[PDB]
Amino acid sequence: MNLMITLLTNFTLATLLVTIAFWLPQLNVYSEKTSPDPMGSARLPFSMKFFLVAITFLLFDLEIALLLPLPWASQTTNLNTMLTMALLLIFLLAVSLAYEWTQKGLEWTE
Amino acid sequence: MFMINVLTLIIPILLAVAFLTLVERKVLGYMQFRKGPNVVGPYGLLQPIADAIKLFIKEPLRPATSSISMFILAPILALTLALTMWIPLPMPYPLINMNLGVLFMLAMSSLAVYSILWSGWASNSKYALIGALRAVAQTISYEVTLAIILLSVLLMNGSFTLSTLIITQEQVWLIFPAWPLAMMWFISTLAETNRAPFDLTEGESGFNVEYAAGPFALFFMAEYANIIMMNIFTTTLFLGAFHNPYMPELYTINFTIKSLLLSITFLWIRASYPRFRYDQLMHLLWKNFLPLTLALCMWHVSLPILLSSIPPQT
Amino acid sequence: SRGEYVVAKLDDLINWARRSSLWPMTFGLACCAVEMMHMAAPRYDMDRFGVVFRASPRQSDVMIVAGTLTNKMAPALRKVYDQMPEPRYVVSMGSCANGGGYYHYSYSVVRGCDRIVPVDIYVPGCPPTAEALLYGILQLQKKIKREKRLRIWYRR
Amino acid sequence: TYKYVNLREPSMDMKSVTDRAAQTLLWTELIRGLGMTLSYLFREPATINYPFEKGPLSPRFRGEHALRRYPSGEERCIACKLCEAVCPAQAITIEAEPRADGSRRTTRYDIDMTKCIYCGFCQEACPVDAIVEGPNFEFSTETHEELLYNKEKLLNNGDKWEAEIAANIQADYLYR
Amino acid sequence: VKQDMPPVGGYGPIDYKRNLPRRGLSGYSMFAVGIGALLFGYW
Ligand SMILES: CCCCCCCCCCCCCCCCCC(=O)OC[C@H](COP(=O)([O-])OCC[N+](C)(C)C)OC(=O)CCCCCCCCCCCCCCCCC
Ligand SMILES: CCCCCCCCCCCCCCCCCC(=O)OC[C@H](COP(=O)(O)OCCN)OC(=O)CCCCCCCCCCCCCCCCC
Ligand SMILES: CCCCCCCCCCCCCCCCCC(=O)OC[C@H](COP(=O)(O)OCCN)OC(=O)CCCCCCCCCCCCCCCCC
Ligand SMILES: CCCCCCCCCCC1=C(C)C(=O)C(OC)=C(OC)C1=O
Ligand code: SF4
Ligand code: SF4
Ligand code: SF4
Repeated sequence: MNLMITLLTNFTLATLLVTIAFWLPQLNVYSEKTSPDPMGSARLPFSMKFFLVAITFLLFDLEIALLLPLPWASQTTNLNTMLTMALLLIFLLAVSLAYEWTQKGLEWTE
Repeated sequence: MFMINVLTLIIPILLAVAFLTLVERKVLGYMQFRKGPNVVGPYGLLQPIADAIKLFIKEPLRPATSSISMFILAPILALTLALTMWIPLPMPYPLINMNLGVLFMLAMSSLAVYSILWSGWASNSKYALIGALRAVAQTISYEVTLAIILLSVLLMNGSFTLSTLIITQEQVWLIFPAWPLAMMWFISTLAETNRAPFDLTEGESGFNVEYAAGPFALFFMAEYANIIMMNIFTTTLFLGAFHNPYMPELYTINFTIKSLLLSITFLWIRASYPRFRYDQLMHLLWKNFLPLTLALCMWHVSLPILLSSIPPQT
Repeated sequence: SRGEYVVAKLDDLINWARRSSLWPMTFGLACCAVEMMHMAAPRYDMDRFGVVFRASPRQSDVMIVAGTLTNKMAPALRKVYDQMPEPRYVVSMGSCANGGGYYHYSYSVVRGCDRIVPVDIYVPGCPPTAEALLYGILQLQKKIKREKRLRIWYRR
Repeated sequence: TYKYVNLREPSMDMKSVTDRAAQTLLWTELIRGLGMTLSYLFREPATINYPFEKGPLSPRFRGEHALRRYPSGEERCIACKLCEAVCPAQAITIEAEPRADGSRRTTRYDIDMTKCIYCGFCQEACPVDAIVEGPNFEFSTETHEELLYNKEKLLNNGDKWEAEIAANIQADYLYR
Repeated sequence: VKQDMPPVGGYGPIDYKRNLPRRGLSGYSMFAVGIGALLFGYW
């Protein structure tokens, strides 16, 4: 409830400052501007490499999502299994990184 | 009474972001063998006020946006997420004392890339969109080492509670057992905030060049709120101060001095280095920081077990 | 009256804020760029006046035309001036920006940047010294100090 | 008579290899650069307080033009048009005639300060020290034609600045 | 005659080479200090 009050106050201050920044120089009557880019009119060229680094982020972020309950997982009484599976998840993130490395997936954005 | 506490959080945030600009211009002046602003106020103390009044009455660029709605929502989201990262910060007491304050901060900083993405697509320039996509890819790249370094540290905490992180560091700073985590963490916070040597939005046109000067000042102040916030979070995380529960202002003065020195360390790093080329900081993340971060993540998993130093849950 | 006093104080406020936070877009055309860089160098240091070093052209307050404007770059100067948000000002630095200068009778040189853009301060020299350029920027600040936007608005 | 920049083959023993690995992992040269920037943080800056403090000049300095006079009030310029013949930018326009006492004096002495390249060939062409390029550099205008000087403006600049111009010439005429 | 000239013995010597003075600890000592800080923190 205090969190909802705080989020509403932060959103209200942000929307207030955005409205002030968008409508305080609109009160000025400066001039109407006509004004008739490195690319001239060319279509946005797709690059496969930005999409590859975004998907690699998503996959390692899913592996991070698996890794996130470890500070609570260390409190278990099955510590040998917990330690084996923790090292195994970090090792599979490392093996995903190594396969992304050695098949030139981390190249020209290395 | 709680709303008074919310305003005494968020209004000094805006004032400290206002005067961080002056401190940056002065410290970068004296490191560049010149002075900084000292004409506008006494010792330049009215330079942020003058510059804010200048930017808020500067003409709008009045651009053609693909979306009006995302062109409005990108500064709103940037400012809101810049202000909500402060509310679990224990200093010595958080505003919102939540059990998962670390994970909340990690999530709300993961949501900050939509400001860059929506502001880049709202600009009709394809070059601004490409620069926005490069900034987003940089930021989500360094989020990986944020999450894993933060996890490896909190394996010594025992929980995601930020207030417990003061209790963790009563005998020693946590920079002593985790200085490689601390230095990769510090460079990853440097690369999250598009901060030099990782500022490719000023290397040769960024994502927000199509806004008016008012909303550009709002993006700028959200970015500096993120800078001060990540320095405070780094100070809580590795340089945790002494806390007397009968004298909380001792902790407040101590973490405030450490966070100021760390923000000035950001200022001093941008006054010292050339930029990375974009593939070079991708090389710095994916091929340097992430193997070390996985190795130290294995190490900080297995190390409380081999030393019998698993921290308490509660 | 009271409204006259209020628009006087508000003009003083907005003129203080605009002159005390001038942001230049410098056209580094020719030799005057070097002396602009000396006006930014630590001896003179424009940044202590609030005059930042290399603002981007979409957020700059003054356009310092520092060097020869050739005919091949006259529409580029005009396009950058058209992209500047108001209040925009133009400082003409040195003789080629002022009146063509040493290349006045050339086939390829715009005889002064005032044929392309409106010019507020003419800084003479070949090159004018960085102290003379800083003098011209302070004279531009005094020109902004005596602007009467809200007072003329209240009288219109 | 020459030297080889960057022709050092680095040592591959475990001492030097561990030194380079400690430099790579522990960022020693980055701390070196931070230390040099920190060392400038505590130096006094080189910033003078303009307008109250001025940059250093010399009596040879070539600033704003002036027409000079003799120590009797008579102007030195005897209309010989050497300054506009040597003028590399053709900034000087001179028309002359004999005045009412028959002296060879100008009736037009224009200097376009926006053609002028401030090289001072006119003051060294001048055989009577009439035109000088004086010490003033703070004469920026708000209008272009305020830099199109006629004879009246140049004579007023000479009357205004003669107390300084004469002492600069007194300092420098033995080098000329 | 009076002229801008060097003095009677000439000017003194002027340094013109590189002087990067080789400061800091060895690699062995720096890794030893860092590992010692790790061991102190772990203890
Ligand atoms: C939180 C408080 C502050 C924390 C400290 C930070 C303050 C100082 C910051 C200085 C300014 C930095 C600006 C940005 C610099 C970015 C560039 C950079 O540094 O890149 C990182 C560089 C990148 O490498 P590189 O690019 O220099 O080298 C070339 C790389 N290859 C070969 C791939 C082309 O180094 C690292 O990634 C190291 C990170 C930290 C490593 C910590 C290792 C700890 C010890 C492990 C064990 C070693 C001993 C052997 C085994 C012993 C077993 C018992
Ligand atoms: C947590 C704390 C945060 C603190 C943040 C701020 C720090 C710096 C504060 C300011 C320090 C002092 C600045 C003084 C500036 C100079 C003011 C002045 O004298 O202006 C003179 C001007 C013209 O006066 P005139 O009469 O014409 O002069 C001729 C005299 N023969 O007259 C005028 O311009 C009119 C009068 C203007 C006065 C303005 C004074 C400064 C306003 C600052 C506002 C914010 C202050 C902090 C607010 C929170 C704390 C209270
Ligand atoms: C374009 C749209 C506008 C964009 C700008 C604005 C939106 C973005 C910025 C704001 C983001 C809102 C985040 C809301 C939830 C945050 C997570 C959260 O609640 O964590 C805190 C805490 C968890 O910790 P814990 O201590 O375990 O719980 C208390 C138990 N003692 O949990 C609690 O303390 C629980 C408190 C009660 C539950 C709070 C629920 C809030 C309302 C629902 C979400 C509203 C926002 C929807 C849009 C989000 C962004 C898309
Ligand atoms: C609620 C409004 C608070 C004041 C606005 C933010 C604080 C003032 C910052 C001004 C500023 C400075 C000094 C500045 O140097 C700068 O350029 C890099 C900006 O970005 C455009 C700025 O916005
Ligand atoms: S006015 Fe003269 S010195 Fe200046 S840029 Fe032009 S040619 Fe070079
Ligand atoms: S200084 Fe040179 S360019 Fe100027 S008027 Fe004299 S001779 Fe002509
Ligand atoms: S100023 Fe000197 S050189 Fe020029 S016409 Fe007069 S006397 Fe001759």
